[PDB]
Amino acid sequence: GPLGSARRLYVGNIPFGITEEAMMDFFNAQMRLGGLTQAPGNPVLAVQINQDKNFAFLEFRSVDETTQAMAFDGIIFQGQSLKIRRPHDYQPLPGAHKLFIGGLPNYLNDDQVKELLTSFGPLKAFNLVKDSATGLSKGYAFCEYVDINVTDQAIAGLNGMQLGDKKLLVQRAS
Amino acid sequence: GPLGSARRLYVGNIPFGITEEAMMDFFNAQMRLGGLTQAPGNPVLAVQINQDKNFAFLEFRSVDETTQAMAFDGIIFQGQSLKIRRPHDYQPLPGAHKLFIGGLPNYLNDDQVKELLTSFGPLKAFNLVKDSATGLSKGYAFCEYVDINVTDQAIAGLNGMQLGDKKLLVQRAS
Repeated sequence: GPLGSARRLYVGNIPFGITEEAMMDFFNAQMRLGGLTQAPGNPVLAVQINQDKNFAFLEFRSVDETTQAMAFDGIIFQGQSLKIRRPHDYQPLPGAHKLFIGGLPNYLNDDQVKELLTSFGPLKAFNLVKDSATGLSKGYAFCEYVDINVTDQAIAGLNGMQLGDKKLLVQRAS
Repeated sequence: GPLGSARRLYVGNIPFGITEEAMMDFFNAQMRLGGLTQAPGNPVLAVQINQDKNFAFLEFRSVDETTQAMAFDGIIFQGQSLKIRRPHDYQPLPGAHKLFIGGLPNYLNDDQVKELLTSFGPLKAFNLVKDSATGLSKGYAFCEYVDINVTDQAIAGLNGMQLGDKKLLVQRAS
């Protein structure tokens, strides 16, 4: 989800011919050799490879273990020195591009509000706040966009928008 | 209640991804460092998290320690300011926070006097003391606020203040 990119690493300079399973076994082995796991089992859940551009992505079962694996930068695999880095969309500070949406008309439902937000692009997370004892909107919501670079384009567009009877507040929830 | 919800607090603005364990350790640690604990061992018994709406409820082992832990309202936890409140279900006992208002001009009626008090927030009780046979005010009133945290704000905003050629008195009724 949001934390998805806190559970992945980029791996460059991979050796010719190597398969996804062989990479998986190698990294699991190294994590156990160095005592870097936080529970029994295998930290790496999956591996995707681009053979043509000689790179792969690793996906881990946890955030703490993903961080630990960073210490393997420069490690040797079938003769070659691997390059380990964070994804370009890694969020050092999590939830920093989460938005608060305030001053919505109380009659508007989940999908209607979503439809206002998604004109700037797709969402990874969305919730509208309601009274559970009635089902009625309290008039605010929260969201995060798939592509965090769209965030500021959406604030510029929506903050202050006249929605019939009311004026929207749209800002980073912080 | 009247006696319900004595050992639970609402915690708003929790960081996403955080565990029930990590939140438990944090609050148990703070109670000790802050000197709020009243006995050996752990004041916090359990935590329940809604990951999607970023809030939790803590259950404490004792009534007084739940009360003490309200002083943490605003504390920073992994970059986020925590919002600590009583549950909506919690209500203090009848008249716990009754207020006396003296020095009102006696030509003023109930609604006129009530208007000054409801500027601070809504009332669950009010009575302007009147001479029964005639009907005209004695110049003092009693009231009680729905939100009991308003009580202290009313006092600070009205006590010792000028109203005509009279200075108001606003204090707890007992």
